Amino acid sequence: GMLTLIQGKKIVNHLRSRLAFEYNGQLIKILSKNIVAVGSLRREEKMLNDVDLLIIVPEKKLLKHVLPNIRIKGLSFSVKVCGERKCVLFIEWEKKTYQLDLFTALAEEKPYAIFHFTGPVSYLIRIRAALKKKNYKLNQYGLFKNQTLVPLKITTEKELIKELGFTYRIPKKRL
DNA sequence: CGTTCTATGTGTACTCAC
DNA sequence: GTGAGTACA
DNA sequence: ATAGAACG
Ligand SMILES: Nc1nc2c(ncn2[C@H]2C[C@H](O)[C@@H](COP(=O)(O)OP(=O)(O)OP(=O)(O)O)O2)c(=O)[nH]1
Ligand SMILES: [Mn+2]
Ligand SMILES: [Mn+2]
Repeated sequence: GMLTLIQGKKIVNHLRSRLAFEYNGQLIKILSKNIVAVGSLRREEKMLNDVDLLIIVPEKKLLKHVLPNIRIKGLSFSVKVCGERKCVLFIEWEKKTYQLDLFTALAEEKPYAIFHFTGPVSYLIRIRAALKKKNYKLNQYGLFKNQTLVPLKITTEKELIKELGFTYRIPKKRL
């Protein structure tokens, strides 16, 4: 069920105004500023296996509800797997079935989440390997030295990459 | 000593014993 | 409930 | 990125 970069962007553009979740009866819309395209789509690969969306949820209490009660106005989908942090959907788009992957992160995690979910995997592996040799650990939630969050005065992914000590490259060029 | 090749990470969701 | 183990972000 | 191993 493969698709083009253009089809990818069409769908993401369509979902951007339509994602919401049920929170104890009421239907809360997810805001565009908290929807970030990730994976191969953000890396502008000509062909994609799926669409990967990162949702930034504004508080920890809400994690229990967003993905497990995710809603998409006017589009039929089925749920393959679903937990608080990762959700996989099969959506119907123009009489065709496409795979939509949803992930979640808290605001304090945004740049780590983006850095992780942008990929590619081989780039994650090598960046992390390097940090391990200097006794740091990195993941989707933060940077670490001996079980402790390194507080970093940074907001964007670019700021994080440069803080970590690596060449910043646009997603297309990461490898 | 230099060139080149190779290997490498960290966490989530689900299922199935006991 | 906990923990082993697979599949896979 | 980086470091070890095989090769020159
Ligand atoms: N596949 C995979 N992805 C990971 C892993 N760790 C972090 N990720 C992140 C980086 C990936 O780009 C992102 C989405 O995974 P996908 O498997 O959808 O791959 P991606 O979109 O790069 O390419 P594709 O979907 O294959 O066109 O999740 C991992 O171990 N495996
Ligand atoms: Mn993908
Ligand atoms: Mn994916």
